[PDB]
Amino acid sequence: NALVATNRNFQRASRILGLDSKLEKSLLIPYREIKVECTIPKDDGSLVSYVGFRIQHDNARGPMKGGIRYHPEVDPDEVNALAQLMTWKTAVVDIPYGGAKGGIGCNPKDLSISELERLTRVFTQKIHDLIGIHRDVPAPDMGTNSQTMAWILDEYSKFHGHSPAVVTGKPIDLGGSLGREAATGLGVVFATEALFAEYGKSISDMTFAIQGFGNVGTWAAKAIFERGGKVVAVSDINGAISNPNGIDIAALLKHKAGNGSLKDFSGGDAMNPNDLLVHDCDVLIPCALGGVLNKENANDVKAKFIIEAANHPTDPDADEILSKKGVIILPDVYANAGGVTVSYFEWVQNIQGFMWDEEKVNQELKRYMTKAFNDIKANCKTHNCDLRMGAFTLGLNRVARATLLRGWEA
Amino acid sequence: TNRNFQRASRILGLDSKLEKSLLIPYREIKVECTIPKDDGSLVSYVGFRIQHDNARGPMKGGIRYHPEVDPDEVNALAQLMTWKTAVVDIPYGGAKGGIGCNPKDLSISELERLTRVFTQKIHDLIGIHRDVPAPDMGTNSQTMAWILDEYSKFHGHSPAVVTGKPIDLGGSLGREAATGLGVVFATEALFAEYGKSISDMTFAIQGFGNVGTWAAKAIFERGGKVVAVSDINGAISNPNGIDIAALLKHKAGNGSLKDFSGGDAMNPNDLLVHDCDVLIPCALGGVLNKENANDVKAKFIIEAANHPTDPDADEILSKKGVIILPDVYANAGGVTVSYFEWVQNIQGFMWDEEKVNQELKRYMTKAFNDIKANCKTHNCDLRMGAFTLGLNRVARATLLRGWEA
Amino acid sequence: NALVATNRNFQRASRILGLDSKLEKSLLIPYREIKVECTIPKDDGSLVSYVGFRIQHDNARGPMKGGIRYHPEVDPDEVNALAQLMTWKTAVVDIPYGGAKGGIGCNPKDLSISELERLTRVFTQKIHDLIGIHRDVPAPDMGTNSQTMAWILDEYSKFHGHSPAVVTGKPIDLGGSLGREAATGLGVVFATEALFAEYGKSISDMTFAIQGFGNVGTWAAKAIFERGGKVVAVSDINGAISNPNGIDIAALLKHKAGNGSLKDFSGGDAMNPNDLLVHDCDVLIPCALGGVLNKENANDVKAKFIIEAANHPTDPDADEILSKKGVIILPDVYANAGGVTVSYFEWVQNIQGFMWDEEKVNQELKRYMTKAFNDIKANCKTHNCDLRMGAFTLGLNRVARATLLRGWEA
Amino acid sequence: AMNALVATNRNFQRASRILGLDSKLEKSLLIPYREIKVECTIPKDDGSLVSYVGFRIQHDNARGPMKGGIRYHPEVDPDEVNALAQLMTWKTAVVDIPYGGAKGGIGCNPKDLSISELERLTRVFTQKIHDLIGIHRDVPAPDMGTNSQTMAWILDEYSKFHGHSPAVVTGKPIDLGGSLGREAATGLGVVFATEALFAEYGKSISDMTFAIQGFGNVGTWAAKAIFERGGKVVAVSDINGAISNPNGIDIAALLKHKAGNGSLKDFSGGDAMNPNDLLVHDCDVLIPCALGGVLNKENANDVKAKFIIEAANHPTDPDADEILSKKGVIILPDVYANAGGVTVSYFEWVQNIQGFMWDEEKVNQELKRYMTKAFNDIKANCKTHNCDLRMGAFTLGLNRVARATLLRGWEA
Ligand SMILES: NC(=O)c1ccc[n+]([C@@H]2O[C@H](COP(=O)([O-])OP(=O)(O)OC[C@H]3O[C@@H](n4cnc5c(N)ncnc54)[C@H](O)[C@@H]3O)[C@@H](O)[C@H]2O)c1
Ligand SMILES: NC(=O)c1ccc[n+]([C@@H]2O[C@H](COP(=O)([O-])OP(=O)(O)OC[C@H]3O[C@@H](n4cnc5c(N)ncnc54)[C@H](O)[C@@H]3O)[C@@H](O)[C@H]2O)c1
Ligand SMILES: NC(=O)c1ccc[n+]([C@@H]2O[C@H](COP(=O)([O-])OP(=O)(O)OC[C@H]3O[C@@H](n4cnc5c(N)ncnc54)[C@H](O)[C@@H]3O)[C@@H](O)[C@H]2O)c1
Ligand SMILES: NC(=O)c1ccc[n+]([C@@H]2O[C@H](COP(=O)([O-])OP(=O)(O)OC[C@H]3O[C@@H](n4cnc5c(N)ncnc54)[C@H](O)[C@@H]3O)[C@@H](O)[C@H]2O)c1
Ligand SMILES: O=C(O)c1cccc(C(=O)O)n1
Ligand code: NA
Ligand code: NA
Ligand code: NA
Ligand code: NA
Ligand code: NA
Ligand code: NA
Repeated sequence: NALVATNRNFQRASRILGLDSKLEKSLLIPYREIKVECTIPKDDGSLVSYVGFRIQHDNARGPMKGGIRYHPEVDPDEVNALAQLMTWKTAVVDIPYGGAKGGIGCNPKDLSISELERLTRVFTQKIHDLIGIHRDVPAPDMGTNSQTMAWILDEYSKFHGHSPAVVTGKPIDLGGSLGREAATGLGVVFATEALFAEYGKSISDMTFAIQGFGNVGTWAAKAIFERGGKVVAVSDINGAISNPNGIDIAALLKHKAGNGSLKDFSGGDAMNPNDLLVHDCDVLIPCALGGVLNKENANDVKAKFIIEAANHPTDPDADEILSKKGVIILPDVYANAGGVTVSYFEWVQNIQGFMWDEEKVNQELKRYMTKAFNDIKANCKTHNCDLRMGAFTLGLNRVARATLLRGWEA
Repeated sequence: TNRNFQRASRILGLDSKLEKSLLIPYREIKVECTIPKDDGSLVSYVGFRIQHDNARGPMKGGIRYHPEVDPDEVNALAQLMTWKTAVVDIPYGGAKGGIGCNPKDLSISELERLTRVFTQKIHDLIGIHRDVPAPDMGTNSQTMAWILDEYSKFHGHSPAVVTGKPIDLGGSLGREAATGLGVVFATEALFAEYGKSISDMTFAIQGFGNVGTWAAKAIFERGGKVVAVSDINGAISNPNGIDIAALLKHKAGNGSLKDFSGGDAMNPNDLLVHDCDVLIPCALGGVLNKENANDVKAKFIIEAANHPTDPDADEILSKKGVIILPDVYANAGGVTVSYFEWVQNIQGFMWDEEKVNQELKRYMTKAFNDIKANCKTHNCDLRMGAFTLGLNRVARATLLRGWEA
Repeated sequence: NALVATNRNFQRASRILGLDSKLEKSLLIPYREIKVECTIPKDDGSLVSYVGFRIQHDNARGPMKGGIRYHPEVDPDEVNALAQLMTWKTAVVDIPYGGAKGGIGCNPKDLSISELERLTRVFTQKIHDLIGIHRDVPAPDMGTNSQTMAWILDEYSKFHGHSPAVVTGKPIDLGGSLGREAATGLGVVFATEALFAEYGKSISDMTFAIQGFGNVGTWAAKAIFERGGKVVAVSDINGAISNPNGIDIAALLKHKAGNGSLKDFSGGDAMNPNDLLVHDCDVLIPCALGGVLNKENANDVKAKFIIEAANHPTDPDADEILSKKGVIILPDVYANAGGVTVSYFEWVQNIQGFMWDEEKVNQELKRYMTKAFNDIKANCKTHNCDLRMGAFTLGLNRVARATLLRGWEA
Repeated sequence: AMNALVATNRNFQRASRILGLDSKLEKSLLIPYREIKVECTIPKDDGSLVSYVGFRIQHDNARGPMKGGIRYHPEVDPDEVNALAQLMTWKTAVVDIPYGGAKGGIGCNPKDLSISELERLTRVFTQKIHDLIGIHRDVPAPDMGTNSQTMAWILDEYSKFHGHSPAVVTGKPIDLGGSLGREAATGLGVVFATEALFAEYGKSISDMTFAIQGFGNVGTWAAKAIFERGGKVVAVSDINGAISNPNGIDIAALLKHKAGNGSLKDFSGGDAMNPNDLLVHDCDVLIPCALGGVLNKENANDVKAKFIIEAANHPTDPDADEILSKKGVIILPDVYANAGGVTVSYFEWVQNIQGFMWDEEKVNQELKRYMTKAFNDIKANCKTHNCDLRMGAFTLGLNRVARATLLRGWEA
């Protein structure tokens, strides 16, 4: 479905732009695909052999960027589609990168921490010439973390010198940026703020229902709460909580960190999490799974705004139903781009040799998200299209323009 | 097919974990190759390189410009080059690459631009001591000149980066004849073990192209009797020996084989089953199948073509009494002389053709001796002696390099 | 000494932290030691041969950094201690460097300016592949100066292109930073302000005695005076002056620029310099020699605060005595760090391709000095220790953390 | 014993005075081009950390890329590595191969480390010096405590940083571009050099009895080559014990015993002897093949051999030289007699650079050619300066380095 949704959005946007068929063919072909043998000794000395890989989709706008997944199931169509989508997404928010996606076909549950280190270092040895601060910047993904990136940094720097900017998502001690925890949820709020200004409204005039309460939902709920927004309902995997007068989100957060489930929180009524998406509210924010809005519940959605924080929460069936009802849907490719934008800031700070304080990180995040919204809005006017297509046409057109300007002669 | 590797793996008793590593390629690469056509419209192709193993040296192998690309065939071919270089003890591993395109669709200016863009996209992955490409289906010495010229912009003047070059740009002498002459060097060595010489024998030769012409020529000069030669149009037969010098002369005059008066035209389907001591398939593979294997008058088959001998015949032959010099060794004269080209280039100083053929004879002779010894150690036929030898050298090189990071 | 002080502080700090002994062993082994032949023709054509050297102690937190000494008496134990100290010091103030120290065993008085240039250039030819903008960044030291740095820059750049960030201490015209002359004395005053903020106090109306009146003391006294502080005593090697109402420091500096003697200044009374450290004041700032506070005068100190600007002005006996008297000692490794901090800023400005104005240098210096004090203070609470151990444990732990995150597999 | 660098510098001073070298040129030639000490920290097999310091001393490169081995031995320290690196500079000039001198090592006991720990240590050391070595820069090789397997690991790790580079190290396995003849080269060169010396007396290896200290790469192949030429090897020692037979030890049987993990003291074809008595054994020829400084003022007067062939580097210190000279003992110096190894290393490097290997007949033919030329040059130098063999070789090599240094010049 990453392939499904990305191909649907690409093909719609290509038709709106009237992209030349042969240019389109080139844009769908990855710059480079790499597979390398990664063999290490286990702690007891016996050999294990894996295949590492990196799909480098496009670099017309700058170095490639994307996660390293340590996971046993590798679908090449999915890896390829997510690298492509990162190319479009970086273009939507105007950060100077293209897309890439990589990983190792392994199960890290079966590897000791020393084996995981050796594996990471060997993988880095096999691809050091194909990545680089100005070439391809890896990041964490499923099965990898900031410790993984520290090992890439350390091994890479043997081949090319000290190079903090070669990976993002590093530990603070090795050049990681401040503000990364909050970046995605705070970015969702920044985007929502720019959207509501088009109506001369602000966060404080609105009620909100939030599906999911993890990294994205907690910080979004917090940033909404601090700006006057009333969060009337919140769900997660195990329950849901409701209050028409707004939930005290600071109290809810502290009830969470104390290991208290949503349903048995005092400042609200327990509700059925299956009712959250059709809950009475102005604004619905899916922050959990994709595919949650479809033909079966779209007609019962009450919000007038849907802020797509999760990946692909709205099926096309529901997209069309919801637009007809006049529902305004801020698309995922834009709305959840706070995380990737701050990872750009990490790279900048490393390149600059000089880290930013958190206030500057968040001022630049606000500036980037607001400008992207204005650019999306201007594209909707140009093409008389919805926000989702305003975004994809914006990102696709920037990649096409950069590609056409670079040209093709040898 | 993995049959030969699997057979040899079990003779050697290769460790399962080592075997798994040896089958995973070092690196597989695919790159976009987009060029403007002569009319400025774009065309996009995918170039690729499978770099199987470099335990024993830089990788080596052809670049195919051909539309049908099957990744499993490309991988098998890169792997076979790793074993084959090890059989004749030249310091390379195996690779194979290409561009999925039909060169007949492209002008020569378009093919040059495509070759140069491909080189631009892989220049950091190849190199004199990393991976050395060569011609293959759809490419030739002009293709290699373009790669050399473009690669040298990135890394300086680097003649050794490709083989099969034009002579004017560092190509070696002796390349035409290398494979067919190497076939005759290999069989001279084989027959030595039984106290016989080329002159002592009669030869039937299937095919009369780059391999067949040179093989028959070199046999004729060593006193062998060539009594039957096949090709596509016709065939000729003379049971006391064809005058090859004249048979070639007659080919230079667009002359067909049947029209050769120095013998009697025969049915080309009646060559593999012609009466002779030695049969040398030099045209197609899969010519010796189960049914037609019984109808074989020769006691020696020198495998010049690739896989001329179906695996059915391998069982039979041995029963019928036939000694099979296997293709992986017997036709390796061509790859051996491509190593010599590389050597001459990095030495900055070309050899004369006498030296090329001296070294070719030395390399083929030692490889046969190394193969025969292995056969005694493991007590196997010539095909497995060779495959065990090549696999074992790659395994040994890999084990000596080690596994720690 | 400077070797025994560093050893004693490293040792005490390592035991507060509980550093594993194998980790400690690694940390005290330098990354790399270099000795190179440096042979030049003298102006008359005859040869002279010297040994140049560079100890590169640690790079877990970033490129190495440190001075180049042209001096005949080379003690390897001292050079090594000074490289290690720089590793701890840069960590105390969160600058992204490790420590190094180098030099040439020569006497610059014996050498003409053209001989010194050729020697500098040959030394650069012999070590250029071992240093670098992201590898090891030299600086002036005893027997060298900004002109020496210009020659290193010029010769290095023949091998690597224009590389202004490869050395600090450069001439302004070749990328040197503004603000370097005031940096250490101003940094002392920023550090003092951060300390007194913890008591709800500002410098104004507090009284200061200052031992030494050179680069550090003059700028410290000026920065104090401009902030309303009362500088009631100043001494140097030739005399001392006092005024209980506060010396007009502007006038005193004007007097000293006319080569006037401290004891002769008209806006005060001559005093015996031996009575400075025991003068009646709120704040004592040793800005001259080390070891000036020992067991046989520590009991007669009357200040409540000591701001260590000189290297090791307080021996361990005095430390002991003054703690038991209730005296608060801001330690040298932190308090005089403004000079090393501004040399970091020079490197930043060079990397960024754009020099800062002086207001910006001083704003970032105040930010770095304040944040470092806040981190030290917090460390004192964590480990229940004094400011000196709070600073050393802070720097040593940052190096250890970075080393452990980087890991040990090859 | 005497400090190895004090000893070697004394020999350097004496040779400089024979040559009348300019004082400022002498001072420059003494000082090494580059000395490097690096931290080498690895996890052990159980995961715990151990830290060593590694050394690469690059003494002089006027005559070409620098050259010398890597020693893994507990006594490796800066003085020992500096002494060895300087001797490499003189020795490469003696045989006139286009190299300068370097040496490296790690203070460790390989006996105490597993094979995977030795591979990790070797790989980390290579990570720490890869930027200092190179085909045309500095070319290592195996010394005490290392072998061709160690070199394979250096080759493999180095090639990650600079691409496949067979000629970056010599002493490689044959499977990875090593030269036929290299493993046997130092022992065979010792025999070529000894035959040249004994011929000046009309004598042959078969006229002599031999005692050998050390039974590693040098001692084994030296014993084998002597044995195959009819020499009577009457005593052999190593670190664990020693064996003696006045009628001559069957060296082929001793090597088979060694191959089977047997100890010298247990070999049935001889009598166990105290290794501490090897150097004063009654023999015609003493060949030290182990550590340096082992002939000193404390035992030199008790040497009974009439010839000493220095297969080890710097086994005889200057005090012992004087004592032995007054006893009428002739010493074939390390800088000539043991140069077969670095000479065949040169051939290995040449073969790698040429991408085309030689057969063993050619290797050994060129080795004998180089050793013959050098002995004749040494003889001439002894006559010119009326000096002993050590100074004949030392001044030969020192003079060649000086000439090359003067040609290259001093401006920046
Ligand atoms: N594309 C991007 O760059 C990007 C960035 C960040 C997050 N996201 C998307 O945001 C979503 C959440 O990410 P996250 O980091 O917050 O995850 P997380 O794991 O931190 O939190 C997920 C939350 O969703 C809840 N949840 C899971 N299944 C649920 C269900 N069926 N009903 C209700 N609640 C459910 C969990 O209990 C938890 O509260 C995902 O779609 C993720 O892919 C996208
Ligand atoms: N593995 C290697 O490195 C290697 C090297 C060189 C050649 N070869 C093999 O050698 C064989 C021939 O190569 P070549 O260079 O001589 O080819 P070529 O194209 O120069 O000539 C091939 C000849 O085969 C003959 N021929 C073709 N179809 C025939 C048919 N149906 N019946 C009888 N004869 C027929 C004709 O004489 C034709 O000219 C092929 O199998 C090739 O793969 C292998
Ligand atoms: N570690 C660092 O990064 C760093 C940075 C700068 C300075 N420092 C320390 O600060 C000290 C002072 O530095 P500076 O640059 O101002 O030196 P400076 O040479 O500019 O001035 C030294 C001053 O001390 C006075 N003085 C010397 N001996 C004296 C004595 N016995 N009694 C009284 N006054 C005496 C001199 O007359 C002069 O006023 C340095 O020596 C060093 O200890 C440390
Ligand atoms: N390997 C070469 O090519 C080469 C070349 C020229 C010179 N050398 C010199 O030869 C000497 C030996 O080198 P190697 O390669 O044979 O080393 P190795 O590690 O292969 O063997 C050294 C031998 O010395 C023995 N030994 C160690 N300490 C001893 C002691 N105290 N008493 C007696 N025996 C002892 C060991 O047990 C072993 O038998 C060294 O001086 C070395 O520098 C080596
Ligand atoms: O091949 C070499 O470089 C080498 C190796 C070990 C010792 C020596 C030596 O001491 O000459 N030279
Ligand atoms: Na593309
Ligand atoms: Na283990
Ligand atoms: Na493999
Ligand atoms: Na260290
Ligand atoms: Na002059
Ligand atoms: Na020197």
